[PDB]
Parts: sequence; C-alpha cells; structure tokens
Amino acid sequence: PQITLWQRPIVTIKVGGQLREALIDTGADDTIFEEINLPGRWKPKLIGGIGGFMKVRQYDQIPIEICGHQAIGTVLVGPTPINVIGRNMLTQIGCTLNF
Amino acid sequence: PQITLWQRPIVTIKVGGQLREALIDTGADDTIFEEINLPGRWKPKLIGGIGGFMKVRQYDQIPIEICGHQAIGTVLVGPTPINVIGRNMLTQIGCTLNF
Ligand SMILES: CC(C)CN(C[C@@H](O)[C@H](Cc1ccccc1)NC(=O)O[C@H]1CO[C@H]2OCC[C@H]21)S(=O)(=O)c1ccc(N)cc1
Repeated sequence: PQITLWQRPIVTIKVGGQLREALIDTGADDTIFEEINLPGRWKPKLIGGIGGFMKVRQYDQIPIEICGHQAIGTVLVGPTPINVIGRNMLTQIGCTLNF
Repeated sequence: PQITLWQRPIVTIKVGGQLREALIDTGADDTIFEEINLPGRWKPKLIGGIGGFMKVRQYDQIPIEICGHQAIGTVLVGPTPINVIGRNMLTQIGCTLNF
C-alpha cells in the first residue's frame, strides 16, 4: 500500500510463527523486536541509537511476513521500546519514500 | 523525489541558516539535530530511543528546507548520532511510504 505519516506507520508482522505489530522505520538499518522467541543459533550484538547502546541477540536468515509481503533476513531481539522493520527488510518488499 | 532504501535516505537540509544532512526517518516522531545553533527560547525535553533516553533542547516554530521543500515545526537539539527528520516535518512535505 501507500502509507502516510500522520500516524506512526505500524503494520502487522508474522515472524517465528508469532504475530506482532512493528513500525516501518526508514531510519533503522536493522530490524529489531522485543519479546519474540526465535529458533536456533544467535550471536550477541551491540546496537547504537538515541540514548546509547543496546545488547541484542542477532538471528540470521529469519523469514518474516510484513503487511502480507514475504522477506528473509537478520532479525535482532532485544529491549527496543517498539518493534521496528528496518531497511534490511524494507528493500526486500520494495518499500520506497516519496515526496 | 522517490527514494529507495538500499542506502540510508539522507537528504540536504537548511535550518537556522546552516546546511546539514539528515536521515528521512519514518520511525521518528520528532526531528532532531546534533550541533546546530538555533535562535531564541527553548525548553528542556527528554526523548527515548533504543538504548535509553536523551536530554534535548526543544525549539518551536523553526523553518526548515528539506531537499528543497519548506516546512516549519519543532526541532530538537541534542546528542543524536545522526540528524533525523521525523514525521512532524515529513507530513508537511507530503512524504509517504509505498510498497
Ligand atoms: C522508534 C525509535 C527507534 C525512533 N528513533 C528513530 C530511529 O529511526 C533512529 C534513527 C537513528 C539512527 C542512528 C542512530 C540513532 C538513531 N534509530 C535507530 O535506533 O536505528 C537503530 C536500529 O538500526 C540501526 O541503524 C540505525 C541505528 C540503529 S529515535 O532516534 O530513537 C528517535 C525517537 C524519537 C524522535 N523524535 C527522534 C528519534
């Protein structure tokens, strides 16, 4: 779809068999979820944002459905205040900015 | 223009008579710059992101030019690792997401 920005651009996700909502976030390189339970191996990773850094688990090659569109990629798990879909996934679903 | 997301969506800004680059950030409610010098009164404000919170100065009714488009609104000043154009300004320039 087209999404305007009068409200936070939140969409419905399916990831690791679980349903979540997440913010379409063009300012995020990476995709990060709080409180999902993903299978298999992971590596610790530190991420930097406003306010400092955060420790996350990095999972690779994770399938995700983003507003009905399929992608696969890295998903970070850690204490984000809101789940975010970043550019690593947005490029796969053909998401663009327009003005 | 249309901007794809294979690279960070960075654009050229003019704000407070100064030139900067900033990230088009749909995941930011607010617009925040590091190291600009804005005129007049301001209020302290705390902002939350990944990694915790940040103290900023809030300036109201600040003109900005974003990739050649005019807007006016709140601009936060504080130690962000990258300057960000948030939804408060993006709505004024007619920015949308599309996929
Ligand atoms: C829902 C939040 C994440 C909103 N953030 C905007 C977000 O786009 C920024 C944009 C941004 C970019 C770099 C540094 C700080 C913030 N942050 C971000 O943390 O991305 C992180 C996830 O992937 C990595 O790639 C970029 C940093 C990592 S925020 O910077 O904390 C923020 C929150 C409120 C306002 N008004 C302005 C900015």
